[PDB]
Order: sequence, then structure tokens, then C-alpha cells
Amino acid sequence: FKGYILKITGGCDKDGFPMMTGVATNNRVRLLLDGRNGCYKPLRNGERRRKTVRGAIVAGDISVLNTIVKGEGEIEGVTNDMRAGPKRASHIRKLFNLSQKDDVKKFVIRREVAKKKRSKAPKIQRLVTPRRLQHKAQKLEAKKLHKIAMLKEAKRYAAILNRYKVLKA
Amino acid sequence: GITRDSRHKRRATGGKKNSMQKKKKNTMGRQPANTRLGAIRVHDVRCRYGIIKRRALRLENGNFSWASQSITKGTKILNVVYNASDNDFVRTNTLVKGAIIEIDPAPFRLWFLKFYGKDIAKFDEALLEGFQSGRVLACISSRPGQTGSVEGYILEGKELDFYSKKI
Amino acid sequence: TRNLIVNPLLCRKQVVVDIYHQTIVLNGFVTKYGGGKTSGFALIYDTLSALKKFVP
Amino acid sequence: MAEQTERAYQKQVFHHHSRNEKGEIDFGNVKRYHKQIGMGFVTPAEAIKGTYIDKKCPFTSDVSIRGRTLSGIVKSCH
RNA sequence: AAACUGCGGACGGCUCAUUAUAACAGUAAUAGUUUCUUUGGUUACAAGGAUAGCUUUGUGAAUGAUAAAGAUAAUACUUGAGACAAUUCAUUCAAGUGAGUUAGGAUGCCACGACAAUUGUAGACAAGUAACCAAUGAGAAUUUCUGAUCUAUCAAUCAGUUGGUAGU
RNA sequence: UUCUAAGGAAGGCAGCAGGCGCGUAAAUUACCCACUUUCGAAUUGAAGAGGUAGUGACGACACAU
Repeated sequence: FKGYILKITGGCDKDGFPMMTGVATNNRVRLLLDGRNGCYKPLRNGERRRKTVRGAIVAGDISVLNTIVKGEGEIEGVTNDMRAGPKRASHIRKLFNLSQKDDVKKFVIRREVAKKKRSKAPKIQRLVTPRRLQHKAQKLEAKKLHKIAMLKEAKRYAAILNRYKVLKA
Repeated sequence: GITRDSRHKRRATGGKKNSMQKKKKNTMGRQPANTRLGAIRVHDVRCRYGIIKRRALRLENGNFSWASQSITKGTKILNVVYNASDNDFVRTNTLVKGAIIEIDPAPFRLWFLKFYGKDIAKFDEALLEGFQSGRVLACISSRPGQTGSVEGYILEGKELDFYSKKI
Repeated sequence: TRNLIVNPLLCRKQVVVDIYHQTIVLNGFVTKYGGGKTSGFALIYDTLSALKKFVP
Repeated sequence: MAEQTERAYQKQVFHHHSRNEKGEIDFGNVKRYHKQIGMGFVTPAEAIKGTYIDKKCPFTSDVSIRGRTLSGIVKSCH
């Protein structure tokens, strides 16, 4: 067919060993792998292992190449074409062209349930509910303690101290 | 790794010391970092108990204190002219404690102009020569391989004569 | 019988049963050698809400 | 002058400048630091009048004297 | 449920190969170091990206094997007002303790920089978090004094070895 | 030492049971967290730590004919 342009984004060897993006050889190499570059999922924390991988250069030994932009093995092909949507309110304003002041609950993505009822949507985050100031339910509010309810003590306490330090007779 | 235990040494009687255990992290040492002179380059090293040590690989600037005038200024380091431990530290311009170094007294001169109204370019004679020559003598008093900075002081009367005669 | 411990913290009464021969739990009962006397320890769990709550 | 025989400049652990007759810090001299150790030990006059420099001397440094105390006879002084 | 995050697997359990002042026991010091946990204190009507479990396409005989893409959260990662503390250096005023230019104060400078942009509707009360003091800590770690079996067909041993200065 | 599709891969019983060997010489491939206590986001979950059971003329005590 007409064909488009694509960029290679992954692949696996004939033996299932993946291809590392950084590695620039054709054959297989053994490297000390962490979870940073992906090709090894650690069990403990800070645990490395010497695993075998393939280079980023394509060759005849490759069995499947994810080279999309597909999932094609190598003659064949195969193919990949909103599971949950955003959750933060700030994200809702971005997607539906909503300003800061307008309500977004009217524009929350609602999904129905069809089984032997309910119109479901995520739990919202970061809005304007009166108890959103639970964030200040008080929660904030309760800098009080801090706010001189304690701090003035630290000037109550201080002051009367310099009194019986000055008798000193 | 490098070890600091005394189990690998000999006794005061000269007898060899036999081995019962293996190396342990308690007596672990680390490779020295010879702080040279150049572009700023520091690293953070996790020590024991999680504390962080600032390993200064390379530095150029430093804070130096004038005892007589009771001031401290930041200053660019020019040269290292005397190291009382190893002469190889002089050529490589290695920054360590007690290393007599040469710095440009530009901020100190400017401070003198704004405070007395005069220019330096009683004070000991060799101090004046350093001011006019653009290179004054200072001694590093911090541990750059541990604190990650060069803190020092400008040399003065009795210390200046001793170190100047050494050069 | 024997001694009483009033234990409202565990909502419980406990006695040392001294036999001279659902709220009830009996444990640690053994006779004396040669028959006759039998001893033990009793568990008064009163309300049937502690018994379940405070019972393995 | 006679104690400066090493490659570095020898200073006391606690070196401070004295005040001149006019009542201001005199940077031209350094006070001879000398402390007194504890359980009934007198400081020798050499630690006061003398001009030697030592960073391990119990009388003119920050080395402390702790509980254990013994006695003996000098064997070698080489 | 699974998954991200946090904590733990450095405790407990087994064995006695190594080891001849080494280890261990009593003793004394840390004014020569010091965490974790727990305990007592002290110091903007709320912002930014992407990631797993999730969906989809897969490879390899196979491991507690692994590749791509599409989304989505934070007490995960960051920025940011709320207003000091702790480090290094130089100078200096100095009281408990057997003993300290010592805890501490003052001057100038650098780096660091806060008390979740946190969580229960229910069991304001909670709960959580960062640094810094102190306890836990007669703990851990180094170190002081004294103390070991046989052997002289083992009588001289040691060259970082013993000390000094400067540094690392 | 083990698996393998022959390309490759993990594993360290001086942990509890158990097996081979060695030797004159030494026990069940059991059940449960109920006791003691430890860890954890915690009153609840785990624990071959721990407890109970099986073999046991190593030993110790009382006691038949």
C-alpha cells in the first residue's frame, strides 16, 4: 500500500530478550541492569542484576518489532488502535474549555452502568466546596495553636524568666 | 574497599597479627578527592547514618577573613604557592588545609576605599607588596574535601614572615 | 469461692473453682490424685458482647 | 623563634591576641595559653613562662586527663 | 482484591571453620564518635508534570522473564507564600565540672532552610510531616588496667616498624 | 548442582523435617499460632521463632512381681 513513516520504539529478539535503546550493537550483550532503563524489574530495592539484552540495531534475528506511529512481528503485523479520565478539576477545565470560575461538575465525564442503574464518575479533586476548606476545615485553620496560642507563651515564658534572673540577690 | 582497622598492622613488638574476621563497613575509608583549582565541581557523598558530605573536586572562589579589619570577603583563588606536607601539591594547585595560597585582593581593596577613603595598592610590609602586586597570601582553614568550600584567612605579621621566608 | 478479681476493663469476673467432690467459660480444670477434690478456674464473661469480642 | 623548626607554622590550639595598653586587641602578639588540669596536679612553671609549642601537652592544649591514673619509672628517653 | 507509597526482612534461627593478647571477663573513658524506634520539648478560595495496578497489541521452552501504545492518583517526585534553627571559618566576652577559649553570648561571612500545597465524618478532637535540642543510651563503636594451654630440638624479632610535624 | 525446545537460565539446608556419604556414635519429609514474644499500614495478619504431638534404657525421680 501507500505507506507512511514510522519510528522504531521497541522490539524483542528471537529468544525473547528485549532491545535496549542505548545499546548500539547488533549481537546480544550482558549488562548490569536496574529498573531505570526498564529491561529488568527488580524485586528488592536497590537490587541490580546482570541480564542479557539486544542492541538497538535491527537485524534478521528479530522476531517482533513495535515500530509504531502496529505490533507487527516481522512480515505479519498486528495492531493497536478513554479508560478513565482525568480526575483533577484543573484537568477538567483544560479539556472542555472551562475557565477558573465556572463550575465543572456539570462537565465531569460520567459513565453509566448497564447490568442486572448508576451513572459513575471519578472522585473529584481540587474544587471549591465549602468544606474544601477542610483543607481549612480548619486543618489550615489551626495555625492558631502555632499562632500565638503557642507563640505568645514563648513570650510569656521568656518574659517572667528574666524577672527571677534579675533578682539575683 | 579501603580499610582503617588496626587488624592489618603489626603489634608494638613487631609480631604479625593474625586474622579472625573479614572487612567491615565500620572501618571503611573512601578514596581521597584532591581538590584542584578550576571550575566549580562538587559532589554529595552519603556517609554513615545518612549524613551528607560535600566533596569538592574543583573550586576557584573562596571566602577569606582579614583578622585586623574584622571582615570576610569572597575572592577568586589565583595560585597555590606553598604546601607544608608535599611539594607535589604546589604544582597541581591542590586545595587542602594549611596550604598557603595566593588570591587577588580586589574586594579587600575596594572595601578599604569605601571605609577609609584610601587605597592600599600599621600593616606589615610584605602585606603591602601583595596588595600592589595583586596577589596577597592567605591560608586555607577549612576542609574542602569534607565541607566543600575554601574558608581561610589573610596571613599577618608573625605568620607572614615565616611563610614568606619559606618562599 | 477462693478469690474474686473484678475486671471491668475486660468486662470480666474470674474465680478459682474449688470442687469439693454461654457466658460461662471453664479452663484449667484438674482433679487431685486419688479422686475427690477437683480444682479449676472460671471465666465470667457476663454480657454476650464481651464473649466474642474478648474471647479467642 | 626556636620552636619554629618544622615546615609548617606552629601555633597553639587556643591562640588569642592580647589587649594593648590602650585597651584594644593587639594583633602584634599572641597570648600564651595555659590551663590547669584536675585532681590535685600543679602546672609546672615551664608551661607558663616557657615558649614551647605542643598540641598534646595536657597543660597548654585541649587534651583532657581522664579517670585512669598510674605511676612508674622512666625506661627510655630516646 | 491487585497495584503505587511506608515499614520490615541488619531482629529471630543454625554452626564453631578462623582466632595465642587476638577474642572474652571484670574494670574504667569517650571533655575522641553516635544513628533507627519511642518519649519530653523548640523553631494560597491550594500550584506543575508522569507512573503502576487498568485497557490494548506481544515475544520467548522457560525463571519471581519480559517489549509498545492509551489513559489515571498521592503523605510517590517537584515548585511555592506561610517568618528561625543547624554547619564551616575568622575575631572576641566569658559560668558547671576534678579539669576545658567548655554548654552559652556578640561581630562578618558563606552554603543549608523549614513546622506535607497532608488525612479521618467518623472513631474542636484527633492523625501525619521537616529540621534542632534532650532522654532512651550503664545501648552500639573504639579505647584504659589486669587476667590465658603446651613448647627453647623456637634466642633474638620489627622497617609503617617506634615517635614528631602537616595533611588526607 | 539443576532445568533446557541446545538458543539459553537460577541455585547455595553451618534454618526446620528429610536424603547420600562418613564414622564406634546421634529422632518425624507431623499439627497449630492457643502459651512467650517479635515484625507490620495494627486489638484482627504472619512467625519450622514458640507451643503440642511421634521416636527416644543418653541421663534424673517415684514405684509393680
